[PDB]
Amino acid sequence: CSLIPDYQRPEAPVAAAYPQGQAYGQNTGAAAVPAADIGWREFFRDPQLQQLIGVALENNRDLRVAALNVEAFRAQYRIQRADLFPRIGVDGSGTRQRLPGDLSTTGSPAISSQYGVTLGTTAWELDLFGRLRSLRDQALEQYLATEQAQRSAQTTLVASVATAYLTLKADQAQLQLTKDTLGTYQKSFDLTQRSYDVGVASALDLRQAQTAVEGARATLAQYTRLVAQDQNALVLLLGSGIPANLPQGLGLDQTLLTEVPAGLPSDLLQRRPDILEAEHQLMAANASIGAARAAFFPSISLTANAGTMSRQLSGLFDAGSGSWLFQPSINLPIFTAGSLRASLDYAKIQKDINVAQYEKAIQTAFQEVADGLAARGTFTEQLQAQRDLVKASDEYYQLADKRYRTGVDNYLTLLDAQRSLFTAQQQLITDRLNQLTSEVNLYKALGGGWNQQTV
Amino acid sequence: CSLIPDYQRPEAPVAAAYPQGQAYGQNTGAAAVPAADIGWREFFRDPQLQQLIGVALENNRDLRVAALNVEAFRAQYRIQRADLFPRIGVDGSGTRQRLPGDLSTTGSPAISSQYGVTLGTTAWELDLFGRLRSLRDQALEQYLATEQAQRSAQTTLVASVATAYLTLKADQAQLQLTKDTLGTYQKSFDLTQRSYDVGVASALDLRQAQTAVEGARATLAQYTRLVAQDQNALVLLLGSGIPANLPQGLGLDQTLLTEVPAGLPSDLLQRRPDILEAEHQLMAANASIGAARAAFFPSISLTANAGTMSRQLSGLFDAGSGSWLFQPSINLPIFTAGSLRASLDYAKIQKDINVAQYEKAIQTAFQEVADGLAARGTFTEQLQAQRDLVKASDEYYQLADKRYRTGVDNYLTLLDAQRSLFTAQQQLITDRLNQLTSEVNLYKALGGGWNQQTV
Amino acid sequence: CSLIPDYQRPEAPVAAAYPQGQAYGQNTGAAAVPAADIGWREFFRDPQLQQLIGVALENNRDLRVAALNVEAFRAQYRIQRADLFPRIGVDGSGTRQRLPGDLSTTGSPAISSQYGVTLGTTAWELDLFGRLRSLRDQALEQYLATEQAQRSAQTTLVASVATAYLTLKADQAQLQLTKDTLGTYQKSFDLTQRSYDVGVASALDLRQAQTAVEGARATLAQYTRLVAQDQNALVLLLGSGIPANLPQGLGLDQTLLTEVPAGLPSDLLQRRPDILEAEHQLMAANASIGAARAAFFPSISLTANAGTMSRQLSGLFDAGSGSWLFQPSINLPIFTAGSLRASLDYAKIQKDINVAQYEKAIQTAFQEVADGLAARGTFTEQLQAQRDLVKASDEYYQLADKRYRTGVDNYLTLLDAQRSLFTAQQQLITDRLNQLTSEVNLYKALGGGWNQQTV
Repeated sequence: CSLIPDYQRPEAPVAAAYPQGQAYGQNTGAAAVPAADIGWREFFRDPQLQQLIGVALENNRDLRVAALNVEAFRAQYRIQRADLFPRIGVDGSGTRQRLPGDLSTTGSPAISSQYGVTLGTTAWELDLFGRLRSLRDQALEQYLATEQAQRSAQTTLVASVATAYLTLKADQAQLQLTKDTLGTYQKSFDLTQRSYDVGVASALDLRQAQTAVEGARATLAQYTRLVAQDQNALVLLLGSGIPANLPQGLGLDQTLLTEVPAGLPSDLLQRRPDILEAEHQLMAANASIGAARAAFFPSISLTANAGTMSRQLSGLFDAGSGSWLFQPSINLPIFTAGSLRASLDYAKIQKDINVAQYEKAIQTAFQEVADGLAARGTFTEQLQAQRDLVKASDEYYQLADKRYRTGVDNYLTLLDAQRSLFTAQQQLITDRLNQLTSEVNLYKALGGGWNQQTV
Repeated sequence: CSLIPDYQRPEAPVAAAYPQGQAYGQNTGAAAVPAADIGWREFFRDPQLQQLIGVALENNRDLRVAALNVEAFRAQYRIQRADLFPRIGVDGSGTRQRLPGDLSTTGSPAISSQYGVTLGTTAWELDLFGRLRSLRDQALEQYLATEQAQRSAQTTLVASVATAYLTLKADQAQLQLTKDTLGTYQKSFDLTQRSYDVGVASALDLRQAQTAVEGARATLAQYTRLVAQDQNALVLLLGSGIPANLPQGLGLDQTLLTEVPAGLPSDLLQRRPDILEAEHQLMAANASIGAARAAFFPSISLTANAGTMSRQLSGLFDAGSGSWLFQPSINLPIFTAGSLRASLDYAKIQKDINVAQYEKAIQTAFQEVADGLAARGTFTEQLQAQRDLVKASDEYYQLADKRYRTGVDNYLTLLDAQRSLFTAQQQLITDRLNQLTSEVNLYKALGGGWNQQTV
Repeated sequence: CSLIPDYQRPEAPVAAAYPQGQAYGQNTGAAAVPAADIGWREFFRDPQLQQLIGVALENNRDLRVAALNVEAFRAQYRIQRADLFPRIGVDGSGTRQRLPGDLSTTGSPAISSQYGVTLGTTAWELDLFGRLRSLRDQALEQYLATEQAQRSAQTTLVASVATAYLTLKADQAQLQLTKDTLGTYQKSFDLTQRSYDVGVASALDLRQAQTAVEGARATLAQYTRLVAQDQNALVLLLGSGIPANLPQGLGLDQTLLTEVPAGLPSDLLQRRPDILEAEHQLMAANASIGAARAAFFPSISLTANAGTMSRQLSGLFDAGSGSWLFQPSINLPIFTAGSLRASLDYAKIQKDINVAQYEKAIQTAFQEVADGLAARGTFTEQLQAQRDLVKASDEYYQLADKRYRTGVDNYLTLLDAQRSLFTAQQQLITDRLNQLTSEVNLYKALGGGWNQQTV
């Protein structure tokens, strides 16, 4: 008979819907195609990024640690299930003891020798009241939790390598713009050096033009540092090196990522891997309270073995020398000092700390999906205002170019308009990077990318 | 007899007082009332913040994990001291053993059937040389360590909810100031648009106005994202949601928190939770070294049982047959080839490990008090300076408004004055936030967020 | 007869050499002297750092926790080694079994009595199959992992105290520069106050100069608290206080850190501490696989002791009551419930988990040293441009001073020049602190400071 108590899923401390406000959008209350049913291959529309996901799925090491830990706790489940069945094993035995004058059968102090080679089982208990079955349920549900933690490790891997490639892709263009700013500053210094060599400009404007080009060289070396360190932070996450068969990836000024419907706060509890990892931890916990409840009842321990036993070693086997042994045994405690009740209360509040950690996990998941929704609501006008800034500075630069080309104003104010346009382009790229980074983090927060394609 | 070592605390590696230089004002010497017994109701003078902390102490989840691990180690202590008392309980033994005729005293190979229920104890050990009571002392003192760890979890949770609420308030004030700057740039852009339509301002000034207003719209969208970010962080630190029954909270410029005395560096040794849990873990190691010392000495064991063992299938409770077994056992390990000596060495250097972790914890506590005392010593001479900057820019705007309403300068210079005044007020509130979060961290470092009221 | 499989270390997932491009430097061949054998007293060329880092290694406490954990696992190795040898001891006894009348040999209920002390071993198992030797190898190789985990802790402590001392010097230098800018701003303010009383300047330029002065006072205070905060970080990281007999340390203008040959990625597999730590964890699991495989085979347990037995305690010291006992009780399993194969492939995939840990640790080490190589190849051409900026601004200030002394521009343009020069010097101090912390992290990533001088 079993003794595991029943289970109801606890009411999460999440509210009814996602939070509303000036930052957020409007909720679509449908769950037709959720996020975890959308694979990463349809979500990411950059093919070299897709093969970087495909090579980081196979040549990583943290995902390998997780995918080996799931079969490690599968083996732990196999040994905790194997404790249920008996231990049929051949065990030899013998004795050569002297007995004194009072313990011997003869009366004179002499020795006696008895040897035994049998087959059977020692120190095994019959599971009649559900204890090792409860340990088996605890190990099974630890195995299920470890599988879901492997899924969580793959989601937090694919989000990290996606945002690492997005940071590297943005910083390539950052270096490309910083080289053009260095070119504009260098040509401004060349014009001020020509104006100093003839006599129009003094040395003060020459120094003030020189300090700007050394500032441009300093920040150029800074962005080369940051590009190289982000290449190293990417080649850590891939495990293997960057491949040489890269297809032509898309530009950063396009739609790299598709939109995902957020859904309801009750859509997390069925498909988010970390919170139902915590739910299977709670499953192991109430299997453990089912184990601790079975410590009160008696445990039928049966130690049976059948073989041969003889005094003489000259005869290995004989028809008479064959023997068996049965030995039934029951044991229930009567009056302890409370160690059974202390273990029962210990397992009960292990279940209680695991339900506390479960609802803490759903609170953290709801917090990260909530500020992911806030970023989805705000970047769609932040980046649009930044594009209007870019169009305004681009019209300013082309208007300054078409008033330079006639001949009204000199080339130095044209370089000033050009470096202002380049600063605006750098701000546009470092804001599009934050939009794509938080969208990848929202995709990880909803249900993550586990499967390859949709279902 | 018990043989745990006679204990004295290690001396605290600190200075005799807090450091004094240009940054630190002056230490206060002996505190009359210490920093620990100032509850969070007579310390946080904001009533809305007091209700927020009152929700966070009853709805957040890490506090529940710690405040149920305290009963987990209650149950661990109870089972560890219940191991000492005898485990009396009925058991029914038995042999159904075929026994060969050469082993038989009768002569023919026959069986023997002796089985019967019997009440008593199996392998009960007495700690008369003091190992089990030392393990009891170890379990009790690491239970007290987990008690102090629960107090540390509470006094970190109060500080975290306070810092989240203060960052949320400062971000709402920054949202209001940047919304005012966006309003002033729209009030500049429509004037520049009319000056472009009538023909005075060229299109370059119009593109500069578009540059300014789209930069301010991007900054407004960034801050209205970040308000929702830290609001969801406050939702996580509460556990529950924000209640709708709140009073009117205090502002930033008003006195939000009260004064707390620092004291000696010898108050952290008594009234700080992590130092006390390191101390009680050192206590538990000082009991484990006593267990390893008592492992040398003899450990006697008494096992006895009373019942019936009549040799019949149908005869169990028959008058005139009562089993009365009473077997003691002594033991003394003479030669162990360096196992028990290695166990005593291991327990002694575990005690040394806990001494090292105790002094590491007290130095981390000393440093996180000392940097907060440095911030309280010199942030006044920054806040007064930034307040004088805000006052100087305010009277600068008042003189620019006098020049405008007289009629000397146009409206755009008044908008530049409002730009400078809004930048000054934004710098003032982002410094007041740093002050308040640093002295909240100072109050957490002195260890006073535990109790509800004062003493 | 041991069953541990013979090992060869896994091939490195790193590439053939360090990566090269435009940011990286062109690497040399192999190392004449390796990076871990570079003189630790010869690497840091400051007097003060070299005298303070001995106090750092002698009085910091995570290093002491590691250097006591190495003795802890030495004692655990001695326990696991002494478990192989027998454990002989006085196995005392004594039985008083009031047996019923049907089981006693006389036919009447009587008292059965045995007594006596007995010297010898009990339940000791012969380790001729490689089980306890494999557990001894597991303990020995975890000891050898922790012995260089202590070296890794010493490495990161040396790197952390070097970065803390360098950021202390950099914050004191930029504190001095901020104090000089506060002096120049105060001179600008009282010149504008002198030019305000007689009526040359209105009450707008005076307010602008006043806002500049209070901005300087706020900046001076927020650098004073930063100096007092990282000095407290350094006095945490030393453990003891800063000593008073400090020799004069040479500043950031001269050289501080010698050149270190990086070498090859094959050189990193023999001298970096945590790589060999993961290799010894791998070998510990590769001994645990032999420990799991050695349970298929028949274990050879033995029980042997020799004592004197009698009916009463008066017949203990009796010539003719001596006896012995000799029980070779072997055992061998023939039917398990898959537990043996589960333990076998469980230890096999634990070996594969530690393989994945090892070739993840090499990837993290290669990422750290590749970041160091990028910084070493780029900070030279960053700071050459930055010192050209400082030289250009300095001779700009010299031209402005030789413009001022003849009396054609004000003192306020001289203060503009001093503003430019001091901002240039402050940016130079920050970039050189970046170079020094990146090169200290390179020295931590290659081989660390463990050898006290050049080996």
